[PDB]
Formats: sequence, structure tokens, C-alpha cells
Amino acid sequence: IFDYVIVGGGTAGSVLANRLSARPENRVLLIEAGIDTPENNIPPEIHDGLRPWLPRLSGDKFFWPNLTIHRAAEHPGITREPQFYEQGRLLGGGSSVNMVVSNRGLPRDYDEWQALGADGWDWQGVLPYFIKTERDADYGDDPLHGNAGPIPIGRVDSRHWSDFTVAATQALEAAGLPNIHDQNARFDDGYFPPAFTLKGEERFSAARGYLDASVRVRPNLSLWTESRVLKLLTTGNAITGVSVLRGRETLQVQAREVILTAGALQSPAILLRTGIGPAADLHALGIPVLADRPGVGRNLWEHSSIGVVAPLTEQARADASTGKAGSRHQLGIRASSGVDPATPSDLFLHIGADPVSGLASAVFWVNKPSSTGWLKLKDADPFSYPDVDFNLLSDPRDLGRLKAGLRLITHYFAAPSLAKYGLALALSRFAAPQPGGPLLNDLLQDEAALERYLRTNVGGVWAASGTARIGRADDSQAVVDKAGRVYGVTGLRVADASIMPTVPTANTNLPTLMLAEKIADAILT
Ligand SMILES: Cc1cc2nc3c(=O)[nH]c(=O)nc-3n(C[C@H](O)[C@H](O)[C@H](O)COP(=O)(O)OP(=O)(O)OC[C@H]3O[C@@H](n4cnc5c(N)ncnc54)[C@H](O)[C@@H]3O)c2cc1C
Repeated sequence: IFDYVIVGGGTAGSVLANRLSARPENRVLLIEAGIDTPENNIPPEIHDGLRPWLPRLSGDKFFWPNLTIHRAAEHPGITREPQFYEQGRLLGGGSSVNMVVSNRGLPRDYDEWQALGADGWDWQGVLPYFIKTERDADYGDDPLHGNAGPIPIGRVDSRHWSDFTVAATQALEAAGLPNIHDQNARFDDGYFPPAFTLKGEERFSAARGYLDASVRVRPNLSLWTESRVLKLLTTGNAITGVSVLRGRETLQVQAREVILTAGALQSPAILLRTGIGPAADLHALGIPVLADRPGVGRNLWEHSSIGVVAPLTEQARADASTGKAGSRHQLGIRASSGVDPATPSDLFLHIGADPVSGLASAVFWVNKPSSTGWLKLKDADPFSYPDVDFNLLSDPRDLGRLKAGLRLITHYFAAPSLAKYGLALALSRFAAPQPGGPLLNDLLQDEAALERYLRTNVGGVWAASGTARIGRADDSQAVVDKAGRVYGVTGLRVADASIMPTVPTANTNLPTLMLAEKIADAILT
């Protein structure tokens, strides 16, 4: 019988399988639905870290195919449609298909988690785990940083910036923003070279860092790939195993503990199908109630995104080609919309230029939003995806933040070092930079068209989180305790981005690594 069965070998599941199997006495099985990515056969679309958008251009090969979501909140006069939402289906999960940035957020995010009932998940409580995961090439010997962890984190050198980047930084300085250098240990507003994870030009997923060739030969560690968990097995109020599809065979596997790391959209669907969820929703589908947990699938967080693109004028194109560090990430911007003063540093922006597509871009997102959504089962079948409603821009502050970021963009591009390029900025969906949207200067004058455009075209940043949140022992909307244990049953934990009480002011991979390290420590102690 396995001591731990870990469902989903993504970012979190990779950490948990490594840390829990480090004790020889723990017999650990990690199950992952997608392909393996062993060192001798990492697919090339995955392996190319300098082109980390590559997986998104190979259609659904590396993702949960036809996983569709509703994005923006329903609103009068707009007909929304289901949208494909990319989630990794392969060892390493999101870390195998992501944009390779590695950032922590801000102390306030985690102090918030503790204020909302996650005891010991304040900044002081999470920092050691941010330190444990990382090996920072630039600042690793400094306080607040790690120099020994499995996940490399580095930045491009300022001196290697393209003339286009330099020009954008001058525009930001004219707007009063300074270079803060280290977004992971300096927490006021400003711009910086983004921290990212790469091994030279190679992607370096959680699978490569936590499931390395030595880990894989641990005799107490079993790894099943192309293996899909269908259902949790139960005995009374204990979870006691899983049922697994491996090819055309179904297998039962006993476990002392099952840890769900199936991703923020799919972990809570497993919980619902197991009968852990809002009792009225479960009755509605004839699913026996094991525990009435009204928080399951609620509290769905995301980062709300939009793009701006312009054709590259000759000067801009030339300026864009002078960088000395290839197509790595060059520039990120942390800023305050001022919409709700209770939430500083609520915007993340990037300005860059791509000679290949021939476009300059200013993409950004609401990095600390106010809206949340939810997901529910469509039906009881184990193969169905959940019905997901991100409900973006349901809180009007988020709409105000989108408009403010667009005005910021206008301001930066009005500064001399950017205005000299003569770029004609137009709107675009965030993840599809392309022609077709209106001019930014024209749209901003038309309040009703602006709002309609934003509610129609708002996107996410793959930051799905919060659907099985940590919370206090007496809180009926909490799903798991401070160690990931699912309230109402035994033998079951959740330990992926589902457990975040709120989305951080951060892309979610590094906070996921951190939370997985913290949960693993809690289990082990
Ligand atoms: C396209 C994309 C770009 C991104 N860009 C970045 C970025 O640059 N930086 C950043 O910090 N974050 C970014 N993110 C987000 C970040 O990578 C995710 O938040 C993180 O991977 C979440 O980790 P996780 O363990 O919760 O889920 P995942 O890594 O998604 O892992 C869940 C795993 O569970 C498996 N699984 C699910 N159901 C079953 C089942 N029934 N049986 C067996 N296995 C199952 C999956 O196949 C998957 O491998 C991006 C994500 C995407 C998708």
C-alpha cells in the first residue's frame, strides 16, 4: 500500500514526490496523465526555453484538449463564448508549458493569507520556502534568497538590454519609476529585468529539477505517466485510494494518504465528484454528500489581461535587434493603478518589441484583482471537465484598473524616448497579439466602446488559483487546513495552486513551488 499517492505530476506534484520520497520509509506514487519528459526525450517544443510560447503554437498536444472556460462575467449587450484555457498535460504540468518567469509577489499577499485564516502562511512563514526552492544566480548569497534549491532563477544583465528596452526604461524613468533590480526581494513599484528559470537556452521545468535521474531511481518512488486518475476510493469518511486508467486498463491503488495536485481547475472537480462540496450542488447531481464544503470550486482567482500592439517602425525594429541576451525576458513593470488605494502595486506591465512578428507590444494585467469566480461540475462523469466561470470584471474596480493601465501605457509612450518611434498602438487580446482591434488613442475617448471592448476581450494569465483554499478550522468556506488536509474527511490533502487563499501579485508557478515545499514540510514534521 502506498503511503502517499500524488495525483498530478505538475509543478506541485513534482515537489511533493521529491520531498516525500526523500525519506526511505515513505512509499510514494506520483501519477500524471500526460507524457513523461525524461532527459533523453524532452519534446523540442517544450525544451526550447528561449521560445517559451512554443507549446501554445503546437495546438493541444501538451495541454488538456478542449478544456473551455467562460472568461468575463456575463454583461448586458455582450454574448460571451467558451474559450480554450491552456493547462499542461505532461510531467511538470504548467512548468513544462509556461512562460518561464519566476516571481514571488509581495509580503502583503502572504500576510493577507494569514489574515484570512492561513496560519503560518504570512510572509515570514512562506519566505523560507521561497528560499528553499530556488538557486538565484544573481542574488543567491543575499538575505531573502536561496543559493541551493532545485530551481534556478536568474535575470538578464541591464547592460545586455536592447536599445528599444533602454528607450522604454527611459520612458518609465520620465514617469517616475525606478529600476528596482530584484523583483523578488524589493517590493515597491518600479521596473526590472524579470526573474526567470532556464538552464542555458533550455526550459527547466519542475520535473527536471525535482524528478532528476537520481530521484527517479529511489526505490520507494514510483512514477506513472500517461496514467489518469478517475476517482478517489473511499471507506466511510476516509479517502483510501484511487482508480487509475492506464491505457485501456483500470486499476485500483490503495493509499494511506492521497494528495491532489491536479491543478486549480481539476483538483476541486475531483473533490466534487468524491462528494466533497456544496451539498445542494451535489444533491442536484445525485452525488452522495461525504462532507458539505461550500468553498469547493469557489474563490477562483485569475489575473485579468489585455494587450496593446503596434507595427514596428524602422527605428523601433533596428533598436529592438541590439540586445545581447537573445529573446529572454527583458522588462517587467510593477505599478499602482490608484483605483482602490487599499491595493497598491495592482498592475503588471511589459513593454517589448518582436522583430519576427513585426510588432511592438505593451501587454499588462490586473495583478491584484477584486473579482473572483467559480467552477462546478457539469455532470458526474469522471471524464468531464468542470463548468468554469472566471467571472472577470464582475467587480467594477477591475474594469477601472484595465482603463488605468491603458492610460499608463499612453503616458509611457508619450515620453520622448518612446514617442520618437511613432508607433500607432492598437488594442489586442493579451495572448493573441494581432491586428484587428481599435487604436488605443481613439478607443480611450469612447467610454462605452472601451468598456464593451474590455468586457468582450479581457483574458487571463493562466493564474487559476483558490478553488480549494486554505482557511481557518472554523470557516465553512475553507477547504483545507494549514497543512493541506481536507476538512470533513481523512486521508486526503490538496497541495497545488487550488489552496491559495487569494492569487498573489505574481505569476503563480513560483508561489506554487513554495506552497508545495511548505506542505511537504508540514507532512514530514
Ligand atoms: C501557458 C501557461 C503559461 C504560464 N506562464 C507562467 C509563467 O511564466 N510563470 C509562472 O510563474 N506561471 C505561469 N503559469 C502558471 C503556472 O505554471 C501554474 O500556475 C502552475 O504550473 C500551477 O501548478 P500546479 O501544480 O497547481 O498545476 P499544474 O502544473 O498544472 O499540474 C497539474 C498536473 O495534474 C495532471 N492531472 C490533472 N488531472 C489528472 C488526473 N486526473 N490524473 C492524473 N494527472 C492529472 C496534469 O496533467 C498536470 O501535469 C503559466 C501557465 C500556463 C498554462
